[PDB]
Amino acid sequence: ADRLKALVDAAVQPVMKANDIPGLAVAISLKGEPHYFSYGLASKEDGRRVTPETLFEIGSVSKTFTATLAGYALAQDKMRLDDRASQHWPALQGSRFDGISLLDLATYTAGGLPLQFPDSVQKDQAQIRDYYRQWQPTYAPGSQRLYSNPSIGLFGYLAARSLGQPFERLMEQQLFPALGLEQTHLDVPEAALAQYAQGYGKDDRPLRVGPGPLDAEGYGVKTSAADLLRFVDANLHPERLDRPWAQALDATHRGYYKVGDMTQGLGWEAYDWPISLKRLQAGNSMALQPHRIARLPAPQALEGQRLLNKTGSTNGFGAYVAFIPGRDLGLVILANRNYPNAERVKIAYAILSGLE
Ligand SMILES: *[B@@]1([O])OC2=C(C([O])=O)[C]=[C][C]=C2[C][C]1[N]C(=O)[C][C]1[C][C][C]([N][C][C][N])[C][C]1
Repeated sequence: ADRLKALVDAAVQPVMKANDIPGLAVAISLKGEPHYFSYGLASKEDGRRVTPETLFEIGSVSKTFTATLAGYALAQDKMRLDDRASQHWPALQGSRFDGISLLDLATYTAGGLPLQFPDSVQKDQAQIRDYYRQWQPTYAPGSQRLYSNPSIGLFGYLAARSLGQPFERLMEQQLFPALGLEQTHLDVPEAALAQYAQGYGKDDRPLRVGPGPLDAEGYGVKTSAADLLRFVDANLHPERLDRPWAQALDATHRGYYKVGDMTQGLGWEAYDWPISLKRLQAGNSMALQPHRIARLPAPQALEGQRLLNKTGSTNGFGAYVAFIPGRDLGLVILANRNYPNAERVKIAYAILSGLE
C-alpha cells in the first residue's frame, strides 16, 4: 500500500505539476483487486476534491464503448464487418458508402473521412445524412488510416440501426447495464451533475463538451475512474459476462492491420509488451494525417504480451486507458485538462513498469 501509493505518487505528482492538471483520478486493476488514487480538485472554484466517483469526460475512449456495441450487433448476426455500409441505412444507398465496408469505417480506412465533421455540420439527423450522401473518398478504401470521428461515428450509428434502436438508447438501456456500469453516462442525469468535474482549457477557461454530430458515438461518454476500471475488468475477463456480451468484448480484441508499432482493433489500439516509452508515446502522438497500413493476412487475437490502449481528449479533459491481457493488469487515468498524450503515457508507463 505504501510502495503502491509511492509508485503512483511518483508517476502522477510531477506530471500534474508540469501540465498544471487541477485534478486526476487513477484506477488500477492488479491480479483482480482494484486500487484507486485520487489527486487534486474536480472544481477549483469550490475546492471539490477528485474521488473515484468523480465524473470525467473520456472523449475518444468512448470509441471503445462504440466498438463494444458493434461487437454486440456482430454477436447477434445483425451485421457483418464486410457488409457494405449503405446496407444498414437506406438514406446512404446510391452514395459512395455503397462501396465502403463496416470494417473500413470502424478502422478509419474508408478513404479520407476527416478527423472531425466540418463546423457547418450541426447535431441534426438531416445535416449528418446529407454530409455522408455527398462525401467522396480521396483514396482507395482499405489502404490508408486517417483517425476520424465521422468514420467510427457512422460505424456506431450503423451498428445501432442494425439492432433497430437509436445508439444512445442501446447504450443506456442494454450496454451500460450489461457491463454493470451505473456511473457511466452519455447524458449526465440532473441527480449526478454534482459529480461532473469542471474541464480547464487555456487561461483555465471552463470547458464541458457541447453538442455535436455523432458526439455519443465519437466522444460523448462521462464516467468515473471506478466505472471505467469496471469496463477494463470486463475487457480483461469477457468470460465472466453473459455469452453475447462476452462475444461483443472479444470482437474489440481482434487486430486488422499495423501502422508502425500499433495494431488496429475495433476501438482498441495494441502494442507488443514490453516496448519503449518513446515508442508508446509516438504511437499515441501520431501526426493527424493519413498513414499507409500493413494489412494482416488474417485478423490477429489481441491477447497475451500486448498493451491495448486508447487516448481520449475533449477541450477540457484528457483520458488514457491501458491494459495487458497476459498480466491481468488494467489502468485508467482521467484528468480535467487536455494535457499531451505523451504525458498521459508517461504516467501509465511508470506505473505499468513499476509492476513488471
Ligand atoms: B478523441 O478524443 O480523440 C482525439 C484525440 C485523442 O485520441 O486523445 C486527440 C485529438 C482529437 C481527437 C478526436 C476525438 N475528440 C474530439 O473530437 C473532441 C471534441 C470535438 C468537437 C468539439 N466541439 C465542437 C464545437 N462545435 C468538442 C471536442
